[PDB]
Amino acid sequence: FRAIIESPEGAGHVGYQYRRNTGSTMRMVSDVLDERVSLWDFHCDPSGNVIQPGPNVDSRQYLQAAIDYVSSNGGGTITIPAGYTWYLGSYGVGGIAGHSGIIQLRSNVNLNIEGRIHLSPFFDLKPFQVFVGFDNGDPASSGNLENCHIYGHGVVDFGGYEFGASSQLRNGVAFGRSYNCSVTGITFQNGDVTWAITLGWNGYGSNCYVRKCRFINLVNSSVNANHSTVYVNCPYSGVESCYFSMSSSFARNIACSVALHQHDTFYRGSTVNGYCRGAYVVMHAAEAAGAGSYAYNMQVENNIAVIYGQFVILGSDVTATVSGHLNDVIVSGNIVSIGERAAFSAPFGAFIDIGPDNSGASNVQDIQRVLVTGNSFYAPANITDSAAITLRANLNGCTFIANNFDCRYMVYNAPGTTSPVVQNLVWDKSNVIGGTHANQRAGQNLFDMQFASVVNSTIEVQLSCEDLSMFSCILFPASCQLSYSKITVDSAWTKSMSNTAVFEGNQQAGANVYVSYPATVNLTSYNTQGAVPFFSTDTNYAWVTSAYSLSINENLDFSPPATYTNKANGQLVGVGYNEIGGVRSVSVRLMLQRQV
Amino acid sequence: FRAIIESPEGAGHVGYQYRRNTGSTMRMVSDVLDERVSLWDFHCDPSGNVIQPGPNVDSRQYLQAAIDYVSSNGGGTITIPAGYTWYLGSYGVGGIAGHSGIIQLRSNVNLNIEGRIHLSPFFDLKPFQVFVGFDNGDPASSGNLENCHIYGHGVVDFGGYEFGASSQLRNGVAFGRSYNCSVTGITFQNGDVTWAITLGWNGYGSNCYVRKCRFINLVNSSVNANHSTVYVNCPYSGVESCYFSMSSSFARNIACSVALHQHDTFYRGSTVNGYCRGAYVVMHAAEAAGAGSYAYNMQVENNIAVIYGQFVILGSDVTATVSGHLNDVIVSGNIVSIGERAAFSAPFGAFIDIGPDNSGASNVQDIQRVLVTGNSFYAPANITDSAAITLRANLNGCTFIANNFDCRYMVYNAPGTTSPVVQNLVWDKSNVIGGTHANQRAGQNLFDMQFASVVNSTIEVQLSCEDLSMFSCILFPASCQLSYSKITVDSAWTKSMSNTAVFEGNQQAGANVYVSYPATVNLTSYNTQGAVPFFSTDTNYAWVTSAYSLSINENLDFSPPATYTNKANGQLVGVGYNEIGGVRSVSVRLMLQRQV
Amino acid sequence: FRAIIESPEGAGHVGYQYRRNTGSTMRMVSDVLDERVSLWDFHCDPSGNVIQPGPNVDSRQYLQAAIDYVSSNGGGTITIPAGYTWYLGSYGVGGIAGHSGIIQLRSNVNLNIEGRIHLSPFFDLKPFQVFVGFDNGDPASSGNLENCHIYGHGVVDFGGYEFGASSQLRNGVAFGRSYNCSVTGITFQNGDVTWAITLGWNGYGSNCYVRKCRFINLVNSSVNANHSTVYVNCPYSGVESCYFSMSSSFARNIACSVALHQHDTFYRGSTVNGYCRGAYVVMHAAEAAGAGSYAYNMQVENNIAVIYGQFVILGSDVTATVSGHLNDVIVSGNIVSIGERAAFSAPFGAFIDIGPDNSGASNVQDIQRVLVTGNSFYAPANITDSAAITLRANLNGCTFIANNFDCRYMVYNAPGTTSPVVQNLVWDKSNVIGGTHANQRAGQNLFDMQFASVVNSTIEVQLSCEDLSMFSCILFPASCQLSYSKITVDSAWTKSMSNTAVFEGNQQAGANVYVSYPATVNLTSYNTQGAVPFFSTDTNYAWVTSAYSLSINENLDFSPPATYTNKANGQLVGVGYNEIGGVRSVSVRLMLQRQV
Ligand SMILES: CC(=O)N[C@@H]1[C@@H](O[C@H]2O[C@H](CO)[C@H](O[C@H]3O[C@H](CO[C@@H]4O[C@@H](C)[C@H](O)[C@@H](O)[C@H]4O)[C@@H](O)[C@H](O)[C@H]3O)[C@H](O[C@@H]3O[C@H](CO)[C@@H](O)[C@H](O)[C@H]3NC(C)=O)[C@H]2O)[C@H](O)[C@@H](CO[C@H]2O[C@H](CO)[C@@H](O)[C@H](O)[C@H]2O)O[C@@H]1O
Ligand SMILES: CC(=O)N[C@@H]1[C@@H](O[C@H]2O[C@H](CO)[C@H](O[C@H]3O[C@H](CO[C@@H]4O[C@@H](C)[C@H](O)[C@@H](O)[C@H]4O)[C@@H](O)[C@H](O)[C@H]3O)[C@H](O[C@@H]3O[C@H](CO)[C@@H](O)[C@H](O)[C@H]3NC(C)=O)[C@H]2O)[C@H](O)[C@@H](CO[C@H]2O[C@H](CO)[C@@H](O)[C@H](O)[C@H]2O)O[C@@H]1O
Ligand SMILES: CC(=O)N[C@@H]1[C@@H](O[C@H]2O[C@H](CO)[C@H](O[C@H]3O[C@H](CO[C@@H]4O[C@@H](C)[C@H](O)[C@@H](O)[C@H]4O)[C@@H](O)[C@H](O)[C@H]3O)[C@H](O[C@@H]3O[C@H](CO)[C@@H](O)[C@H](O)[C@H]3NC(C)=O)[C@H]2O)[C@H](O)[C@@H](CO[C@H]2O[C@H](CO)[C@@H](O)[C@H](O)[C@H]2O)O[C@@H]1O
Ligand code: NA
Ligand code: NA
Ligand code: NA
Ligand code: NA
Ligand code: NA
Ligand code: NA
Ligand code: NA
Ligand code: NA
Ligand code: NA
Repeated sequence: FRAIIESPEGAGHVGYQYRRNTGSTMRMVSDVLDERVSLWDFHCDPSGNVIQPGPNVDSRQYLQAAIDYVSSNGGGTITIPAGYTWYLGSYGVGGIAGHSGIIQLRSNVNLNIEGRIHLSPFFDLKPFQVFVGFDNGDPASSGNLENCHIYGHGVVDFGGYEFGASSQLRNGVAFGRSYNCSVTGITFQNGDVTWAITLGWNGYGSNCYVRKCRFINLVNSSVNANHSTVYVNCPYSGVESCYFSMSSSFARNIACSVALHQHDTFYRGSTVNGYCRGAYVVMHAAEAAGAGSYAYNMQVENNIAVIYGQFVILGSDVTATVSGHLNDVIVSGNIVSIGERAAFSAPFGAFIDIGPDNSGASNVQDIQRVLVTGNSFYAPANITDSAAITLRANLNGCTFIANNFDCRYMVYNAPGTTSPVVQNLVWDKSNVIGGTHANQRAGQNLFDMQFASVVNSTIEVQLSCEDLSMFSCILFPASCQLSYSKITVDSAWTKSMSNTAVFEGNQQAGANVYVSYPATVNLTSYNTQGAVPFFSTDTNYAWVTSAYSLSINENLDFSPPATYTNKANGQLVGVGYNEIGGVRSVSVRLMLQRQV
Repeated sequence: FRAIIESPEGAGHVGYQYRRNTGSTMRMVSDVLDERVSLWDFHCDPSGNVIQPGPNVDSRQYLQAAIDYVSSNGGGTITIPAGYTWYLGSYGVGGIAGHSGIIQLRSNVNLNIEGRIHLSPFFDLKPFQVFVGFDNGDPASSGNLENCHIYGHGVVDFGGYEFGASSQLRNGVAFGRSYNCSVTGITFQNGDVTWAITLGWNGYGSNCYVRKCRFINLVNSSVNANHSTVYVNCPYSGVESCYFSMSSSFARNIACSVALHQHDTFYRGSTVNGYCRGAYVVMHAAEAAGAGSYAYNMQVENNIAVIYGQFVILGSDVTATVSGHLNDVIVSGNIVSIGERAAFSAPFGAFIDIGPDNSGASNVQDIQRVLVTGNSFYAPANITDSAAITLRANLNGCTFIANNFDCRYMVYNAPGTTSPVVQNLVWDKSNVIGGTHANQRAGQNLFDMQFASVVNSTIEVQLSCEDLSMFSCILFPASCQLSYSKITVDSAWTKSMSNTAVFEGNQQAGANVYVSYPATVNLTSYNTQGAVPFFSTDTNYAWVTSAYSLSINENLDFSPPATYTNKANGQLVGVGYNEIGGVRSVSVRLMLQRQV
Repeated sequence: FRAIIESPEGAGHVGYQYRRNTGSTMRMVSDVLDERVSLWDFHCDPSGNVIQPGPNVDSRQYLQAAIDYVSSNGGGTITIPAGYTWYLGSYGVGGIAGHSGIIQLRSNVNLNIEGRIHLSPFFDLKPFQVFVGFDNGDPASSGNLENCHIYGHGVVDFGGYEFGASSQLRNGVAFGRSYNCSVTGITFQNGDVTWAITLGWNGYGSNCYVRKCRFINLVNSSVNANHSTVYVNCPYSGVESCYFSMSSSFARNIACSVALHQHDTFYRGSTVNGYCRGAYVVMHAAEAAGAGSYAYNMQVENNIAVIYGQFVILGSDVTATVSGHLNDVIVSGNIVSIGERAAFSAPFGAFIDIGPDNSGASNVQDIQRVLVTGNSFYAPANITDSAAITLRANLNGCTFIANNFDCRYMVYNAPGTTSPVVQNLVWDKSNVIGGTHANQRAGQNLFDMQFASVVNSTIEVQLSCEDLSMFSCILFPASCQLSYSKITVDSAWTKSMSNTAVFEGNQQAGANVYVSYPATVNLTSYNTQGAVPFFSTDTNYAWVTSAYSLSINENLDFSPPATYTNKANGQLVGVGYNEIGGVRSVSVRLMLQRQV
């Protein structure tokens, strides 16, 4: 009996009944201890003696044994104990080897990480993916991972090691073909990695989430090719209430916080500092196998960001046999700013970017039905390369309502570069244009419409302070066709502007172009006393349907017309009044109108 | 001693002190084991031998015994262990029998559901409510449930069974008269039920929440009368970050995700697919006992939905002695679409519905102070039955600002049906009207104002692309009174429209009606050389306060007036200019204005 | 052996191996029990006998011993057991004595509070801070607190005791110089305290959060000087999904729910009832040591509130050597109302308040780049003291877009009081002005511009119903300079108003002032048959650039001009038409325009 009690079966001979309740099960101590499980239950030598974790101990085989066994019982939760640092020091074997995997995750087996998990220097200058849910080196032949949750107050520490080569990949958690999986509460820190977490595989997966996690200093070298902290590659999945911070210069050029790459995905309530980019919202044709060729129901809401490049990047692209499409997107409630930096020292600053594909093509995209509403954007006055939207690829629709944009440009694309075909671009009058860049805009157009064509578009410009440095409020080059569109410039703060709207190809004359903007016009009257016509000197107003005075009349003896219409020769004409006769000659500020 | 150790009191004789700390309590093993409790502690036969759960074992009495005992100690948390499926196979007894209850919940007794709970076929074709917090068959005589939380990674599975009769009710969790209760993390799946979760009873309760839950395939038959996944029937309560999915055809006609039925309630950050409806926002007079007759502070925000009927349904109604009122509502940040379906194949598609009461009455409602802002809505081009608002019952106010609506109608009600009395309907110019249904609108009015009367309303129509198929942008039948209102149609994309605004009863002439819209007008001048009047042929403009040209003047020898006013006979008149004399006759596009 | 087994080392001699797995560690029962720890492990007398908690037992020394020991092992989580009330009855010692501290928190030592913690009457009429993370009486010489989380379903109860003197301070949790600390799930209730929770110290700290907590009845006496439930005094920190309720009259005058006092902080998704105020958003120069002199990236979103004073209060101030600045703020998606109360019975009601510093100074502030969008506000019709913004101190910018404000005033400041210098105030036309206070506004200006000066501002007034009781829609006193601004009053619902816009100093004549508003004007014509001038009687229109008719013409024999311009003497002039000659005399409603 003494022998049995001191044996490993001893707890199995000591009886227990809950709180001495005579209606409760007559159990043994071992039964109650078996209700939980920790790493300590597997972290032992071949004789069963516990092994203490530390920098000179590789915990990997023990944690895999724990996961393997619990999986064999239908699942449960393994605790990684608090107050210890558990090091990993070798690669895993089998199906995760193809993924440079360390630990293989299994279905229904959760990890409650309370302590620290820390990579040993075996991993310096090597690729690695710490937790992998694929069960095959080829993801197309992998089984699924289901019902796998990682959570707790603990930490995954990537050891600070730099990438050995740019072509290497590194990851924290790759759930794989993942269904009902999640990461909650965990701090990922101190590395040079490609991603911290990836959800799904090429549309396969569902109901995967990252919640209340922290991501700190996960890019550190010039070798790192590219970084996105969370890649969402399955539908009905998202990121909420997370914290992302980088301190490295390289992060300001390469790093993005989130990628939303399948339908019904979201990014909410998070804070970002030190990153190049906020979120990619993309349908890659090459990723369309699991959930279709459309990314729709995409939501970026209520985030706080300090970035160096672009906040939201929209895109879609094609392969030889698949075409990707992006539609039904909402971007709302975000507060974003470009951090302090020299002009042109990072990727062009933007709130929205319509980005060309990975080969630079601008003619592959199918992006439409996007709503950008209720956001703030700010860039410091020196940052020339800052825009509400950089529209660099073909666009089939994007709607802006009730935003506050305070940056160098409202709409921009570089001349000479891409020539996007633009449809259904809507810039409502409720967008407020800030004044930070007033006086900085010599030679520049606030809306610089450097496109192949614009159709079914609305641009309602409203200033809220003067900026007499800008060349124009909106400019269309002669190469940009314009049709079935509405372009207006409100008069407030424009009285002293040389140019307000500029149509280099006289595109405002098109049959279905609706415009209005201020202009200075010289007029001369006939000499008749009484009601008397006034006519413009210049003859470039054949497109004008009506015009009206924006100027006071300093004269007593006459008044020019309050309103005007045109004539076939392109003059403006209206009826004023000569109290006394005489030829009159005046220069008036007019609101020019066409079909509005 | 050997006997005592092997007895159920054995753990009570084995000493323990935490980590060998000499300052810690000298306890016994049983004391430490007593700090937790699981189903295994009650899942035993009359001799105390543990019983293994399975399809042929009814776990119900054991789980009730666990809850009853823990309740007797002031509460705690019972674990339902992972790696096992616990079946329920009989009805509960006592106060929950009136509710077809299975398990009775008790105050301060939480359930950590890590495994699976699964209904046995005893329940096929029968009513049931799995967890019930009432303690009496009559809810009015029930005590309260307080401080009861259900949480974990586990599952409640309803066994797939169909309803036996439409009059039956089925539920997952009915908290009852519930205060500080919640469901977090749980998957509810595989059933034909009326609700998954209900919070509160007729306004009694507070601080009840459903967070991070999943609801999958909970309608499956033509017998199911009606389904709402979560019914919120107490104040200061809500639903956040949940996932709702249905696959059944019947769900597209009957199922709603949430009901917000008391004040200070919310529905946020959730994803919905396959449902008829998103949320009811309602004050039923019949439910007003616990928290008053007003539903106020109602919040529907930041959700993602694919539905087949209506996204938000507003209503209030009366009983013989109580009148319900709905006010102070916000609907914001939602991205919603009607899924692919034939026209008229499901309940009329809508973003907002003002719905008649359960007996079809449209004259009982008191709905006001509602803000609908910053939302997107889309319906495919074939879905005739799609509207930004179906306004089908009396409305005392609703405000639309900065939404993007892309569907067949903006405002609709069916003619010949209800004749709502409308007050304080505000449709701000910042609402963007999409183009998906361009060319589909033969015979139809984009704003079809099929009401008894409209007062204190604003409709500012702005198109963003052409749709020459529509009969009009806005139409008032002669039966609809219109007063103290503002109705405008912006000219952009309207030059080729036959009709823009239509007032079948000439209602735009009312003393306090403020309007503007485009119209084509034929004019003829006098023959005088010089300043010369032009007059409309037609005499239906006695209501016009001013008009101005929307057309160019192709003539050299004359120009028509830029602006016009009227005369008592209903002609328009203005002063143009004949360079050379002659009677002139022109057809001009004008902006007609009344008091604006 | 019997002796060893019954000794406190007995569990250390009973062997265990997990689930009889021969690959698992050969452990002892004590090893597995040592994986968790509770208060019971320290709640014992000097002989090691457990002590039962209760009203006559002071648990403080035992809980401190638990925290101290766990800290010595690198941390972990202590459970405060369910089903017991643990009383605290004495002050702590050492570094927390300076803070009237009870329990000292330590790094990596979490508290899972499942039971109740309750203050004994030793604390009646005394100061106290229940949990303190400082380790020194002087916060400047304190070390940090890191990785400390308090969570669970339990309760902190402040015993109901009133403050003994107004100068006393009371707190629930002061994390101190706190990094990665949080409170989740806890109910704080039944007290008279200054704060429930404070995060950070004068900018020192990071990543501190309060989530899913309840705060109930935490002010109860006239002695309580001031209350803010959560004070956020470190960056990258915030409050989400919490519930705040007060019932005391004194709370309606003194209590605020949240203070956001450092950069990158947030307040989201919460419900508030019974409070004076919703949130302070402030940069105090005196708090700028840890994170700089700027509060930026401040977010108040998606909250529900019933308050008695002001929802959001903006401010910044200076010390002898530091100047505080507030910028980049977003207030969005909130639904707020002033509760039922007499006019002037609580602090002036407001959605936004621009508040003077604690000494009443209005000339110290630097507040700019604020966006207020997509909110609802309501105040009952009797509450004279209700405003969308009380602008009481110097303002460098604030933007309003697409809100719904339903209260007495839109913009207000009291005359004779402060004279703020105002820049970059933007009130977009998409703001909807409700009608609740129609007929209540005798003697009052809806926008009462009681400022020293206004520059670079926009006010676009749009009514949605009539209120002929108001003196004016917008009024500038002669003492208020106005320049480089845009002020418009839409005509809808204004035909019967005596005054629309009022410029007591004729400020609308300034060179860069852009205005438009309705006015009644008397005109007289010359007697000439045919085209004939009409001139205003009055000569106060030298500022007018154009005007147009808002009235119909009831005459057959003539028509007045549709449009007008001015003359140097300040008359208006335009060209009408006399079919028959005669001097005409008419009174017309005109839209007066200046540079628009
Ligand atoms: C870091 C990042 O995510 N960057 C975005 C771009 O992603 C693209 O480049 C990445 C570079 O790291 C990835 O490619 C790399 O990894 C591939 C996947 O690894 C293989 O498969 C894994 C399952 C195994 O575990 C690995 O062992 C390995 O076998 C690899 O095939 C590539 O060769 C390599 O360079 C990224 O790849 C995706 O990764 C996710 C996450 O792991 C995975 O779920 C997907 O299966 C995988 N996709 C593909 C197609 O392989 C790859 O997509 C991203 O393209 C870009 C988007 O913006 C651009 O394109 C837009 C749309 O046209 C346009 O609007 C915009 O302007 C463009 O800039 O954004 C980041 O740069
Ligand atoms: C499924 C659903 O919720 N549908 C909404 C309508 O709800 C109404 O019908 C339901 C049909 O299932 C419920 O009625 C049924 O259940 C009743 C309650 O069961 C009793 O009481 C429970 C406490 C016991 O546990 C049970 O054992 C039983 O005794 C029953 O009395 C009815 O006879 C039965 O048909 C639903 O009832 C409510 O249920 C909640 C949740 O359990 C409960 O808290 C309430 O006490 C109970 N209320 C009442 C009054 O009994 C009942 O409300 C809903 O009416 C509709 C709203 O839209 C319509 O009305 C709007 C306002 O006028 C109008 O704008 C809109 O256009 C209309 O369509 O929405 C769903 O259909
Ligand atoms: C209750 C509250 O928070 N009210 C807001 C005002 O806060 C200011 O008054 C408070 C009154 O309770 C605090 O001052 C009191 O407490 C001080 C701190 O206690 C000391 O330090 C602690 C660390 C120790 O633990 C204590 O033992 C003690 O030694 C004390 O020095 C003061 O003497 C005392 O009256 C509040 O103080 C802050 O408290 C936080 C939280 O604990 C702490 O982190 C900070 O270090 C501490 N700050 C300072 C400067 O001491 C003090 O700030 C608040 O000022 C007001 C803001 O609105 C006004 O000002 C705006 C900007 O100009 C203006 O826009 C607006 O119109 C104004 O009304 O809001 C609440 O009233
Ligand atoms: Na690979
Ligand atoms: Na859109
Ligand atoms: Na072109
Ligand atoms: Na019943
Ligand atoms: Na409203
Ligand atoms: Na009628
Ligand atoms: Na102190
Ligand atoms: Na702003
Ligand atoms: Na002044």
